Amino acid sequence: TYDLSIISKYLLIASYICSYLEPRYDASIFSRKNPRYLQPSLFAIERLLAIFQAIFPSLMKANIEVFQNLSELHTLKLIATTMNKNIDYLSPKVRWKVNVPWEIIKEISESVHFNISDYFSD
Amino acid sequence: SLLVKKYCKMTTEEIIRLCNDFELPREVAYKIVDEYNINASRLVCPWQLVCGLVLNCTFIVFNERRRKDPRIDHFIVSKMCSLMLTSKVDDVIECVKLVKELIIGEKWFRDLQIRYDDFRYDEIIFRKLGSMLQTTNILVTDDQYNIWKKRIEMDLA
Amino acid sequence: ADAQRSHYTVYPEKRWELYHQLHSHFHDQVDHIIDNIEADLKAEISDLLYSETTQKRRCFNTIFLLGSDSTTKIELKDESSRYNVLIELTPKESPNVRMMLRRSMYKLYSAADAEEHDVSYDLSLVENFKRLFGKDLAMVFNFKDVDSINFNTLDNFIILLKSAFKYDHVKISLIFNINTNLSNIEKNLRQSTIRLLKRNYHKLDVSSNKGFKYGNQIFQSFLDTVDGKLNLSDRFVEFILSKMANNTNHNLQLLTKMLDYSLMSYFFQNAFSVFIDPVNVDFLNDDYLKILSRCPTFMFFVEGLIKQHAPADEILSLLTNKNRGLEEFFVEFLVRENPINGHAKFVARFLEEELNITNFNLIELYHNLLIGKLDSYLDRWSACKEYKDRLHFEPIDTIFQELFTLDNRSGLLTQSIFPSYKSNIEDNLLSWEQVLPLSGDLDKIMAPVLGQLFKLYREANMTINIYDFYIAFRETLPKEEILNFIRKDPSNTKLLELAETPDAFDKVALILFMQAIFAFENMGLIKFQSTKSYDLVEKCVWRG
Amino acid sequence: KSRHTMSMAPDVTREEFSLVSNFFNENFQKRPRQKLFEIQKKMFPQYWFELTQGFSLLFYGVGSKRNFLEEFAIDYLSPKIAYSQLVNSIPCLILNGYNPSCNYRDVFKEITDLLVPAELTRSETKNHVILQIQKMIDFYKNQPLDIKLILVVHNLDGPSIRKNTFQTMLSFLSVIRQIAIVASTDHIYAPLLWDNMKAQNYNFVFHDISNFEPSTVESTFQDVMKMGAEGAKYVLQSLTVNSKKMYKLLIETQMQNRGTQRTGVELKLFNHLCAADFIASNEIALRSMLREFIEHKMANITKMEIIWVPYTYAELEKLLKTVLN
Amino acid sequence: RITIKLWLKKDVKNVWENLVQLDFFTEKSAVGLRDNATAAFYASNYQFQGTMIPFDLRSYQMQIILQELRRIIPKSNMYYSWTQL
DNA sequence: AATAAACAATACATAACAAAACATATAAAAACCA
DNA sequence: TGGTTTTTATATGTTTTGTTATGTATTGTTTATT
Repeated sequence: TYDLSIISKYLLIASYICSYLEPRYDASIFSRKNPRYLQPSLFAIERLLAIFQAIFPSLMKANIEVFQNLSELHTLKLIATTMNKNIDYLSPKVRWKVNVPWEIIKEISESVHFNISDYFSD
Repeated sequence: SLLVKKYCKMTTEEIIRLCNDFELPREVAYKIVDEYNINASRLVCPWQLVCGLVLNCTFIVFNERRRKDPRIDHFIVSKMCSLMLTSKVDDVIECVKLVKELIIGEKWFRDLQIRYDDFRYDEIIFRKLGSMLQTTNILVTDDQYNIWKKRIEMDLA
Repeated sequence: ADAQRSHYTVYPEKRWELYHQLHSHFHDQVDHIIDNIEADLKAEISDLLYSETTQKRRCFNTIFLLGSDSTTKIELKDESSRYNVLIELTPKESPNVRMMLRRSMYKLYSAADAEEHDVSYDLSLVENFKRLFGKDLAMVFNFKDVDSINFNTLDNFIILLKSAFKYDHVKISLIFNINTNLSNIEKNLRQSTIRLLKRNYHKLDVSSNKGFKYGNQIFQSFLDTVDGKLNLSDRFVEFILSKMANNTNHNLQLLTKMLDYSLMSYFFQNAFSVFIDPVNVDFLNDDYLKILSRCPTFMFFVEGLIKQHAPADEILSLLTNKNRGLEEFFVEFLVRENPINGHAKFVARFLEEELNITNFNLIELYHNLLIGKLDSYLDRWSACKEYKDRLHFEPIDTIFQELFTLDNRSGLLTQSIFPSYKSNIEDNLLSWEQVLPLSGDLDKIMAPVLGQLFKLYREANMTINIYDFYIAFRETLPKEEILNFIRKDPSNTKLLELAETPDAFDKVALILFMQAIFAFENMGLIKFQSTKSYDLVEKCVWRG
Repeated sequence: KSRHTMSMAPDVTREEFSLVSNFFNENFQKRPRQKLFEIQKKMFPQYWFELTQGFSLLFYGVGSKRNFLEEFAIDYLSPKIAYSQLVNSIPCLILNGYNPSCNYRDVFKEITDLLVPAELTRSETKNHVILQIQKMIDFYKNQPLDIKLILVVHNLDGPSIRKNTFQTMLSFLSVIRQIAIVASTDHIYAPLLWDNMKAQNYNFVFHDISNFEPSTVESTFQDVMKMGAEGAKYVLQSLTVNSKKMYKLLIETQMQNRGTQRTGVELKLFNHLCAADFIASNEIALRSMLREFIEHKMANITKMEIIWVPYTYAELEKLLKTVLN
Repeated sequence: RITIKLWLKKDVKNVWENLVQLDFFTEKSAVGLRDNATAAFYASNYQFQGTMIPFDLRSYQMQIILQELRRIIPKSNMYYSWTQL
């Protein structure tokens, strides 16, 4: 059962969503208006906070501690850069990706009482 | 529940009826017609937008009384909750929070704040600045306390 | 003038002293607690590094320090007739199998000559260390940040150390400073080497937050440093509950930061801070007497006074009609000790050893005390059920405490410590009126340069065309003001030839547009996708 | 896909741009700008008091802060602290982060010389940078608490300072009590740079400063297509007089028909056309002074044997009436 | 169709380790041996991405194809029905 | 249930391209012996 | 300090792979008749 905090826990649970998901489908199915086996896809920045703001219990707006736990998660090597480990800060072309298998995601979903198996649909 | 009975036009005679009771001056009373005419084209529901704009300007044109009397803030919304025959005060505040960001990218409100000189200004330039000398509202302020004082001690003697 | 050259150096209170006697005195309690865990971490490694005599004696001893912050320093015993050296290998110094060997042999070798009073930097020195330096060798490996290294390099590294096990005058010891996730580590390595690792492993936990043995301790030593001279309000402490829960690794350095900054706020604005010692009663003034009046518990008790005593001639006299009795009405309630501090210290040591309970947070224990939820606090062990009546305290509604208190009733240290970063930027660019108050008449009829496109920048698509955005940008600029602006100056000549040109307005727009979108790249708001084409860009910044 | 493009824009030369840009940035919103500058001036005693606590002060906000930091660090703070400790005042070491040529070795070589060389620290110089600063830290834990240095780091998200081996270097500097760290960033993703490890070493606090400055110095290193159609605009101004004529005959029939491939001309007839006006002797004498148009990438060729100019339809008639005529 | 110990997840890795160093599998894009020294030295400094994805997702490919297994595995073994599809 | 015929709606093969993996090169930084 | 080697940043090239648009071919849908 992983050490990380609650907002960082939901930070992990949004990062696993773009495993088998692509930008062609996500904005339709997560509107405000199976690759469980396969290798994970590539992120960009702010697609996290696109999904993070949606799935959090207007109740949150300050994102200073949310930006804190990203590079906390970068030191844990649970989400790593596609390129070399140097310039990833300033938004040049940098793609991100998870490195955690499905089971540790599945326990950490129920550890914060959040349901994830609904949104994975072959 | 007149606010949820949507898709009705508030004509030029109809909208000036909706603002002469809330005591709007001629500067904004034409502007409400001006920006409804902006938003008569791209609307979704005409009842929600027409009331959301009239509250925040009365929040900013009557703030020389609103910051000096907290009781009239319920008075202005409940007299519209009786006028629009709303359900409760839950849905009406949901409107005024909504359209406020929807009018924050326009021109005239950035004028209407700085034309009316209304706001208070030196608080916000010290709140957003992160001043250690900003007002902490664990207190009641000296004016409102003196408003409390002169009301009570003359009620006393 | 010189700003394009990088890093050029150049060589160009009655209230605050009462802070100074309080601040450092608190900080003597801080750092003395800091060396306690510093002596704790240095102790528990040291005994466990020794006295472990295994029977096979052909295996290194490994130590996994779970939960450790990758900065844990270690001291070693002297242990004469044998040198004991420390090598540290940072993932920055882990490029390959090769230089991980070569720098590490270099790092001990200079450490070997300095104690000794040409050679080759590989394992050749390791066997001849008996002859090269006399006494034997016991090296230790402070792997600082172990999960960032490519583990096959680490797995190939430890097989290289396995070959050194046949010389019998050298002893190896490995220190694995993981950040977390021991189960992750047994996944990454080769399984043939885990069986090499599993001879004598020790899973010692080192965490700053371990059952709150120091978290509840440092808040406790905070309370006695401010004992009786202040209070801690309910909305303040829940901020300390919520925000400190968002940082798992180092609460203890954070609780020093947000508390001491909170104390810095009190001394900098509150005038009654001088009166926390009763010797300062001679500094009393009518200006101090005027500002005491607007306290909420002051005026509420007067409302309590009139309804209790419907005769108000006494109450009117003790108002500003008198001033000597008026301050005497204040200093009646001046010395209020507020035993919620002492009642906390009463119950803190109790359940620590009477019921002997350790999984508890003293701050919410102080917070549940502030509402009266201490009964619904002890329930989570059902062990104070024989003691809920003797550890009972109803929090009394104390009087005049709003002058000696700390609370984020203004949202100050919410803002200045945890700032809503991209919220405050985006609020600065849509509104701009509450930040900024001949040519200023143009400013009252024209927005500033950065913000005027921002309203259309919201109203633009995901990927946008450059020129049509400028075409929309030219709509927001009215024509008569610019020619009034470009012809404002008769003194300059070089501008004035541009001022009389009939296409000056459409030229000065693209100049001004290429100073603003030029300035939206260092902020990272807009990214130039597919360079040397730059016909379309991408906007990442959304409102939320 | 009929898209309006930056090529289809009324362009502006070098001296025309920068002068009228200098007019706006010194006369647009001048009165409210110093009106802001007087408002924030009262915060200056508050910064002095907190900075005694060794707090790494960080300034965010829209607009450039470069002028504001240099007023606040140099003129206000650095003699005020020297007077309040009791002689030259406190040394200011700025770091221009917008200058990409900042390294970790050179600035730290300044630092240990800016700081005290009380011991032979060149003996520990052997990557020993983290090693040499660690021996600096533990000695500084047992010294009398007084600031001897204030450093400024402008544009902390800059192109070299945001590199990760440099960032951790500054992290160990900030835990020392003797030095005050007053820096500013401008990025919207600046708090992606720090975890709870570094901010533990940093203990950052934040303040907003938004004066909507134009960033004069910070615009210089940056470039867009203002800074080729404009490139070969200057080479033709210094060549032989015949190259002007053979480009004029080139530009006519290449604009007889955007300027794309299809409007171009075959090599044989163009040799005959430039033989018609007694200009091209043969293919070699044509091609050799056509390689000079090739070497400065002033014309293209694709396949008829089509040579075509890569500039737009609007650009070539601008090249017609101005420089060729 | 019939008593055979189905193994776990945490143990097949120990068998999976020998199978890749028995060269029955290969990594997907892995140039094995460089020709000379300075081409190999240029591959040593290069930090890799396949280690940065975990052990159970390194896309391993095949050295010995399925159809050839039927010719070598005798029919007496029970898995002979699985050589052919 | 089958056949036929007119018409509409969908799928398919490939063209054109984008982007990521895979690969090399060299000047500037940065260690690093010495 | 000082030369020398090693790594990194910047820059471009190569091959595989996956997405999308579109004109043409296929397939479904309805109605009359056997």
